[PDB]
Amino acid sequence: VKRVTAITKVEREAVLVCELPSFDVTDVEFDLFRARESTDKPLDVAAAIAYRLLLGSGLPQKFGCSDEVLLNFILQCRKKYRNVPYHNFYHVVDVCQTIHTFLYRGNVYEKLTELECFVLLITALVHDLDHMGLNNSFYLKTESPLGILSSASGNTSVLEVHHCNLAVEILSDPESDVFDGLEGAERTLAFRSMIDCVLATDMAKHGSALEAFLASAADQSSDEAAFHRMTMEIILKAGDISNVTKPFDISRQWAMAVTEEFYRQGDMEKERGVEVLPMFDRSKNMELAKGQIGFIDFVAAPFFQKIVDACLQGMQWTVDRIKSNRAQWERVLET
Ligand SMILES: COc1ccc(C2=NN(C(C)C)C(=O)[C@@H]3CC=CC[C@H]23)cc1-c1ccc(C(=O)N2CC[C@@H](O)C2)cc1
Ligand SMILES: [Mg+2]
Ligand SMILES: [Zn+2]
Repeated sequence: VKRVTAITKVEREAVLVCELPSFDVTDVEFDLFRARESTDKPLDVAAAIAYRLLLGSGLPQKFGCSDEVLLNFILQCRKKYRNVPYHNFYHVVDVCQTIHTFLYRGNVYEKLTELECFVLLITALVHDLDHMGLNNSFYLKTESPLGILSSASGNTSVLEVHHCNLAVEILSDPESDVFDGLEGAERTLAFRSMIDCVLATDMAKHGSALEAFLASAADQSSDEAAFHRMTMEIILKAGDISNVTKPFDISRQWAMAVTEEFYRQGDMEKERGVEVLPMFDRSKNMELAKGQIGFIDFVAAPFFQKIVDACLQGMQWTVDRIKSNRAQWERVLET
């Protein structure tokens, strides 16, 4: 909860010169991999996508966040992502872009206030800060120093509490405080809801978040504040597991990257003497198809179909695309 090094004029100018013609950052078919390949500075192009998405929405303007404070914030986030195969700055820009499509192509903006929409798009960019490509189980199973601190401290969401700490750190500088235009009660809601949503991305809480959302949607008018809170949690979670809702070739590129992080975690566990689950073990697997089908069947397809049928009807395309992708992997297996 303290200062960071100031963003410079030159760093800002390097983002502002990126052009992006022939991309539409609001479209469900937008391809971040093609955007990255189109230029020799893919980190500047990724920052420009986030900047143009947020400014194009009208939300920072509504809530007192200047163009310069928004760009500073995006660049402070970028500096705190690591060179890891999947949980990097590209993943969080992808989640931000995807949530924009759920809100404005899927019409989920009808269920939320404008302030809640602004907090969601901002939260997407902080939600994995300083991720080291290792999950909560790694830290606890191996007695790594952060696992010892979680054990002594109480909380088992090692990663997600860390991400929240760093978000608070970035927002402590007035030059990058995107919530500085909010007054009293609203500023408090913004921080509380950002923290709640990030803490809800721990997949150990996947089942309990889903059930609380479906219960709150069953009678919305009985408790409106609860329904709003849970809708924000469920949309960030949906963005976070959205790789299987994309055009097949895009979906496959994401799957390759996360698979490599799984294997590297297994390698590090084996080296520290722990007996690894076979999903994380290079020596126990071959092609991607069977694992993507398993992820779809046991996690993503029931999640998306349940939230769509419960009240998010405008997001039907996600279920259709998941089914299409699953059929493509199944054809790979059958041949
Ligand atoms: C698109 O693929 C994925 C997306 C998110 C995840 C995640 N799983 N999970 C749990 C469900 C295990 C997370 O906690 C991650 C962190 C936050 C949200 C979701 C993340 C896993 C896969 C996943 C990774 C690898 C395979 C796979 O095919 N493998 C992995 C190794 C071998 O079994 C082949 C399948 C699914
Ligand atoms: Mg995460
Ligand atoms: Zn994530």
